[PDB]
Amino acid sequence: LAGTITSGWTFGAGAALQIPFAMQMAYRFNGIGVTQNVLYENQKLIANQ
Amino acid sequence: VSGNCDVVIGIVNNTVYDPLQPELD
Amino acid sequence: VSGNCDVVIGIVNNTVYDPLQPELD
Ligand SMILES: *[C@@H]1O[C@H](CO)[C@@H](O)[C@H](O)[C@H]1NC(C)=O
Repeated sequence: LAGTITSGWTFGAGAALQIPFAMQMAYRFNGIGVTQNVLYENQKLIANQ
Repeated sequence: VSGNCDVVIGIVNNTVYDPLQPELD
Repeated sequence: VSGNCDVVIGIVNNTVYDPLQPELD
């Protein structure tokens, strides 16, 4: 859990790399077909949910 | 360039290179 | 763009505005 929140998916495939969580969500959103802009703009709302 | 500069929590004022405009001129 | 208009089925008309032309003019 600690690795996932801080390093995203980097720890699984190699030495862990630190990335901001907000940024990690943007990357993850990209994977599902939703653009990065939606996450930052709705970051307050997404966090609440 | 989607969005306006009030909705992001983390931001910086770095200048965009904007390479395309000079060529058009 | 991908070739002639006629081959595609369900194609609808109207404008496809492009940024470069305005600056040039
Ligand atoms: C945390 O990050 C935000 C941007 O997301 C920034 O505005 C703020 O200054 C930072 N605060 C600390 C304590 O790092």
